[PDB]
Amino acid sequence: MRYGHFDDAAREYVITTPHTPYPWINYLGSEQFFSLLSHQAGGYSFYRDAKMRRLTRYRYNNIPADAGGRYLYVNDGGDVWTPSWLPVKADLDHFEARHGLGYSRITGERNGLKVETLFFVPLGENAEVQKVTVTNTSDAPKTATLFSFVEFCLWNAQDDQTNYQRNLSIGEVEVEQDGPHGSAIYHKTEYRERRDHYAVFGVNTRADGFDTDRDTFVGAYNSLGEASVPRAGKSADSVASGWYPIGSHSVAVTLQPGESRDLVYVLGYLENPDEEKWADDAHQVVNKAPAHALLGRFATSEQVDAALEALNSYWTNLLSTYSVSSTDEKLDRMVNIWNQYQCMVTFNMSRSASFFETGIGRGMGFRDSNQDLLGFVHLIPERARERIIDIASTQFADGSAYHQYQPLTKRGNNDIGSGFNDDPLWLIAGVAAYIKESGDWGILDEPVPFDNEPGSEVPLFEHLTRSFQFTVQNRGPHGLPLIGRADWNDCLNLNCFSTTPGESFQTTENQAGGVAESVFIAAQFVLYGAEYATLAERRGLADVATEARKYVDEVRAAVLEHGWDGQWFLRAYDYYGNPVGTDAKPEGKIWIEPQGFAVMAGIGVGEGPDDADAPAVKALDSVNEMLGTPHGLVLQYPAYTTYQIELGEVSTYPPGYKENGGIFCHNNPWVIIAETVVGRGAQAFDYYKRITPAYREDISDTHKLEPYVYAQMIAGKEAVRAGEAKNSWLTGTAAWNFVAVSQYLLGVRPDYDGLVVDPQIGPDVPSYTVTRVARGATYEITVTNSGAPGARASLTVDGAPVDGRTVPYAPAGSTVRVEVTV
Amino acid sequence: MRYGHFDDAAREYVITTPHTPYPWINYLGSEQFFSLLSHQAGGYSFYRDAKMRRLTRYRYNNIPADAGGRYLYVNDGGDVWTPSWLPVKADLDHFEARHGLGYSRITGERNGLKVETLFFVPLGENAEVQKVTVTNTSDAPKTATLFSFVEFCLWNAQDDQTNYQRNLSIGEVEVEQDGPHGSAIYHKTEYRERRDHYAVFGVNTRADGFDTDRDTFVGAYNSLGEASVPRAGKSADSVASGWYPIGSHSVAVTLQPGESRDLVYVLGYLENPDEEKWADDAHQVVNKAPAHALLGRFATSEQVDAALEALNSYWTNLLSTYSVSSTDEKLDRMVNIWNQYQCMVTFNMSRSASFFETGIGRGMGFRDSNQDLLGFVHLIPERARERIIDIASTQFADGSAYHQYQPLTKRGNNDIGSGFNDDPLWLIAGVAAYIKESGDWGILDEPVPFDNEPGSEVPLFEHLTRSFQFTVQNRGPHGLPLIGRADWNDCLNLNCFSTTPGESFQTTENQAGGVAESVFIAAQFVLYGAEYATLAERRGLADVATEARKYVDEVRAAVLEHGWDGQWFLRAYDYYGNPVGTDAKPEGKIWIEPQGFAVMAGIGVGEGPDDADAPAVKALDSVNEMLGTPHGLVLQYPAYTTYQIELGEVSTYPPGYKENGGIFCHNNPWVIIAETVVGRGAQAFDYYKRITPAYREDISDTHKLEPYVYAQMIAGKEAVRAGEAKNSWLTGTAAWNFVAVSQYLLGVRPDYDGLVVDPQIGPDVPSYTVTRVARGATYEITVTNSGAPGARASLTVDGAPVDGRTVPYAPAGSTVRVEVTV
Ligand SMILES: OC[C@H]1O[C@@H](O)[C@H](O)[C@@H](O)[C@@H]1O
Ligand SMILES: OC[C@H]1O[C@@H](O)[C@H](O)[C@@H](O)[C@@H]1O
Ligand SMILES: OC[C@H]1NC[C@H](O)[C@@H](O)[C@@H]1O
Ligand SMILES: OC[C@H]1NC[C@H](O)[C@@H](O)[C@@H]1O
Repeated sequence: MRYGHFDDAAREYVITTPHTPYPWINYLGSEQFFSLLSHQAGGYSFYRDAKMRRLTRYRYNNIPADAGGRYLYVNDGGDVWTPSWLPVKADLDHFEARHGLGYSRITGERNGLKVETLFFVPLGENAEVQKVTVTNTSDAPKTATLFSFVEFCLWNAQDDQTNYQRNLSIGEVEVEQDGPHGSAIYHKTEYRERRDHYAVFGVNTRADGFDTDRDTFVGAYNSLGEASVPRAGKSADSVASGWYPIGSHSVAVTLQPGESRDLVYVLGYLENPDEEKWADDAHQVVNKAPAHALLGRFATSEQVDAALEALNSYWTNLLSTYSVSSTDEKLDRMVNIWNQYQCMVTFNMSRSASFFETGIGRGMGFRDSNQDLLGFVHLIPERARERIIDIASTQFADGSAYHQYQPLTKRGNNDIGSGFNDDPLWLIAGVAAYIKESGDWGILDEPVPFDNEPGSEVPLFEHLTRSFQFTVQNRGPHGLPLIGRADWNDCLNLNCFSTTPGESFQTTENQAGGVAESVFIAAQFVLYGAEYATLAERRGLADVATEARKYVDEVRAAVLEHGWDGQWFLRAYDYYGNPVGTDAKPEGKIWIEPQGFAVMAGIGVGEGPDDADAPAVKALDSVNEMLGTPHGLVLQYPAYTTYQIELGEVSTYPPGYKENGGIFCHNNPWVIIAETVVGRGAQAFDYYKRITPAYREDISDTHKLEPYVYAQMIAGKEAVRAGEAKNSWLTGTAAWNFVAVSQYLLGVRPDYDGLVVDPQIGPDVPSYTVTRVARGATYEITVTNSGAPGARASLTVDGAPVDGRTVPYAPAGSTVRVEVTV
Repeated sequence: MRYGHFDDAAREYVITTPHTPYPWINYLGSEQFFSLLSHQAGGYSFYRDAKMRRLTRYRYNNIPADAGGRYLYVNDGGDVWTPSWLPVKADLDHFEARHGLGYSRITGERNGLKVETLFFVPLGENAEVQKVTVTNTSDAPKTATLFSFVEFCLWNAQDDQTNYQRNLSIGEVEVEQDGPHGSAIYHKTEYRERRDHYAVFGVNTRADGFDTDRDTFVGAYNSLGEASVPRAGKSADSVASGWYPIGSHSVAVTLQPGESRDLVYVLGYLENPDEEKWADDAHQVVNKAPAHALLGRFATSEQVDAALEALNSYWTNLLSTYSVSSTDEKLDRMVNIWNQYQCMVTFNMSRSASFFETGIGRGMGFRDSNQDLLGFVHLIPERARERIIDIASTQFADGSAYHQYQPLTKRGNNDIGSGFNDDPLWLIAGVAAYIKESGDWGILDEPVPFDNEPGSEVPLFEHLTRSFQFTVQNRGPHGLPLIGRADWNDCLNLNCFSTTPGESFQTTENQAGGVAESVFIAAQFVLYGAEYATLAERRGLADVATEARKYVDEVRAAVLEHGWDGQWFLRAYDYYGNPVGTDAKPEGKIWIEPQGFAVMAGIGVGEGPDDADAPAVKALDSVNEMLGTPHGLVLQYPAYTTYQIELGEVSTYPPGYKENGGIFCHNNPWVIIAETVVGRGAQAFDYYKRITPAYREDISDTHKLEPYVYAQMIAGKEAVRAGEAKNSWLTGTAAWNFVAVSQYLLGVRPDYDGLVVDPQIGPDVPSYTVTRVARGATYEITVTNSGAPGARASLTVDGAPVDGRTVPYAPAGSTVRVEVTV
């Protein structure tokens, strides 16, 4: 039922068994170098780009899962074991993995020898550091040999897995047994030609021996768990020539009773200017200057400790912007630690690389990285700022955009499709969230190219004009926006009609013509068009702003007139003008996306929570009856049981999975916020709980996946695996639940001209205090909360009552005490 | 060392240990459905296309190599083992694997139970059949449980290994324990949607139980060697929902001493008409009729035995066209069995799918499948006719062509680049060989589209015109052919200048302009331009033929005037117009390709073998001294030790591998042929022996790969791994060495109007007889061969002498007796 427990004071999740339901990972690094690290040391690392600069190899869908990562074989008297458990799977007297913020510790103990490894990526460094502590826990002296192991990737991860006819002949290493700080191995494939970068794997000691060739170290016919070298007790000292390069060092250790030793291993990513690639005039020997420097920065324990403390200080400081103290310690741990930590990861990774996303085809999604901003702008505004410029530079002059860009190059590509008509409006979403947060109006003036074209620069604001005008000029017969390839739901392809197997719905060519419309984009246009009009007003553009609110008006009125089914919002009109998401159809009656997003947009809001005549209220009640489950809200009901050619990808999933009846968690917080907008705090918070890691920890054997982060997808009611998650970690659910909980449930949300304090969470959290730093000042917000249905807040500020729920921004350096009664 | 032996009478290679240096595979099937089967039962199967219809999953670069395939776990009173040895690796009393023609047989014995499995793909079937015979070889009764196992792939092999974020939720199966002939499992992923196909895995008996979920069968934390289910002794009857579908049946047997039992397993690929996909109106249950009909065609051992006998008769028939009886049993087994079998494999596979080619990026290559025709035309000429039509249909109107086509759709693509200028001329090579073989002049009238455009058809001959004109109208400043992206050598990229890492030289954009020319294409053009001339004269195209010979003469003169270095032929002019492959540069002084091919074209051939002044002789002596290793001839010398930006991919390989000083065996037969042209039989035969599998069997530990088929590359003298092969099976070396030995060494080659008999093999083959069927007549050719340098045959035919070396074709039905004196 549980496989570990949170450690709130340490900011760690503690895994107390190797035998979890699935591999459970951490991400190390927050800047430009990243590692996937499972609780069994499986995973890999990459610089900037998981497809293009992957340092170490990892196999998806391996048998068993996650047999492959950073291993340390201990040979004690002929007995070989690994403290990560896998691959050898020797009985351990004690095992524990601690996943922390930017680091993890994995401990195994066997027959009087305890081996603990601290893994992290140091701030400022493109390296993964491991600090090993071997301890004699027996009453007698003890000796052992330790064999380190890492398997290299040949940089291009797609090439590495497919192009052996070339790549088995190109692997190249160097060995440096007597370096300045210890022993090192260089992985230097293709440095001969166009690469200016190599990898290093070294230790802060003169190793007894080494191995660079996988086949020699593992042995023929053997798995990682039977590697010949550790069993033999002595390195072969292999020098790779093609095949499969690895990094491994042997170190002999001797320990008195109770005595320990630290060893420091470093996996690094090094570059040289072209001028300085080589150490020799013949150009055969890599220039090792930067690696000697890197290894010198991690030559001692003290230096590792000092970096782990700077990393802890960096996390303390990131988490100082938004905190809560409440009566619900699960709510608290989510808000203060886990949900913000995940937001940092998604900002960096988008949907690119996890234990489910393979870090090949997906780079940095236009819609996804825009939505990640919403959860990230409060953490490091300046990096959010630059991300906005990078994303907007992949937009086209007509307002549409590349659906994603390649992280190394910042260039758009069509590798997972083009012409998704929801994409343009998300850019407004992210900019609005950024300006509300930081107040940096001058970003609107930043010159930004179209599709990276030298000389095409216009102000960022003009880019938002192109997004807005894209929708206004791409409406169909009902005044709703044309959907194109798909909207937010990638599997709703109304211009597709595909009969050909094995061509991606995402990528396959679309039919010209038709009248296919999205009720979802309409709700999105209403929400974010209003935001754009506001941006325009601030810029003194009264002509532009006026026209804009008119269009918003026309589209709102189109949603009530032509997008309302009777008890919920319509989903779409197909190519031929048929309604999708109507009670008139047998399957796919109600789809969740327009319900939450329409009501978020104020569409169909009546007199209050108990205004039973109001579309918003009918919509949400229907969401509740027809879509709700103990695990969250399923995307549509009922799921499709046969292929519907005119809807594209959606009906191709078996019922209850992904977009065909799955709980697609990213869209539940839309419903959450909808319910707070309508004044049903209690129900809003209920939905929050159903999908939130801290609340699902007690059902770990059912969720299966990491119990400390949101997943993309939980199997829905119509699936035999109801409650089982897939695709953990990399989901917009993280940014969107942070919004929901922080800004609409706890109620604290930056606006243009003040801080909105508008609790709506219902009776299960009767008091809390939020600490929010906003525009240089600190708001202490003490909330006493009846939870009464429909009841909203009154504020007194610094001893004096104020009107409404917006506290105008105090000057930098202030502390403002706001007293809240709901 | 050796790890087995040839069995000529059985036409098998006999592997006597599991512990080979590398997995050794056979190919099953010769029609539309194929299996890669290793001596450990490893590999996978596909229908028509390895990328788009892969039935079963295989992991390239697994640890260990080749742990996944068709396994049969035996649980004998709790002991679990596999007769394939992998994956359980339990100690076997006896092991043997026999690779034969379209079948293999693998036998494993442990603790009084012998388990023999016969694998093949039957004629006219899309299925892999296994016949399993279990024998009690002990002196006491036995009870054992047999668990079969295969792991499905989700059809699209690329999506399977990269698109988990979708595909983990789409896997579906149906289980039929009580079918008409036994138990069956249906793998039907995506049948719900666009696929009209599904796989079956069945046994000819009612199974005790089954399994369809991989995780349940294998167990958490377990590899395939530690599978839980067989260890537990009973199936878990698991029914997959997503994740990893498998096919598995359990069958308990009880055997008295010396008793045996047969079991027939079938892995079938089935299709239904769209109107007939579903058993039920609700469209939920697959229509099983064709799967029931398939299982019924293999419900008995008798039915298997008959099919295997028909497969034998089919091969005996294929091999009845060319054979030799000589004093060299190594030569004979290559000419009679192995090289012809290989030629059928290359005709079918091109270069897409092997244990090195991943069946992903590569489909059927234009140059590749054209050149394969040279060694396949005599086997099944009607299939070569169709193949020529399929190829020519991927050609553009300007005469240039798509570099390869998708096996499933027959439509060309640029996935591995475009604008390889040697491509167009290979079309003529293929048609010339085919017509010489068959005399089917009518093929030149076949209407053939460009780029498959309906309505674009012109006669085949007209395609050849376009090929010929392409080269005429693409010459540089020396009158030598413009190189384009590359010629035959994919890595000689003169229009490239890439400094961006990670980007394929094959697909990356090229510079317009410069003056880069290829001596190889020049030689190629002289050789095949001449055939083109001949075909135009015979179509009655006098002026065209005259014009064609004029062009050939210019290009021949240009080779001698501008493509000559002094002691060898030049390789090329670079973008700047500088010579490539000259003694004036320090690396890449001499390249093999234009040496073999210019001399085959007759360029610089003098008065005889002893004329030291003929450029052909000098060229070939330079190739001997500079390129010769005891493992074959390296591509160029010295190999490049630094990246040469003007040359492309070539210098990106470490010295001695692939195109940078590897023995690229495909170009070795060109030198073999060349040598026979100058009358140096002994040396030509020497070169043939150096790379030929039967002669390298005695160095199996050095070669490492299959000792019965040619490999693409043998590491060169500048490699640390000198003599170790990579990329076995799929190589043009098969067809080119067949051409060399059958036609130039042994000397029996079809021409347009008679059969040329021109032995040039030197004194190691003093006497031999060739039985050649050509144009429905059998030629019995008896050769007394002095092997004396430059000595050339004279003939008598049916007791009467004739002039020169061409025997006019006798009419169908006759036996012609040719007595040959050299
Ligand atoms: O695309 C196929 C080509 O790839 C190159 O990288 C290899 O060196 C060539 O041997 C091969 O012909
Ligand atoms: O290309 C990415 C898209 O792939 C589809 O196969 C999935 O159903 C979507 O969830 C995903 O957004
Ligand atoms: O289709 C829904 C959803 N699939 C998952 C994708 O990452 C996201 O971009 C998309 O909005
Ligand atoms: O580059 C030489 C050679 N490499 C291997 C390819 O399959 C072939 O088409 C090419 O000619």
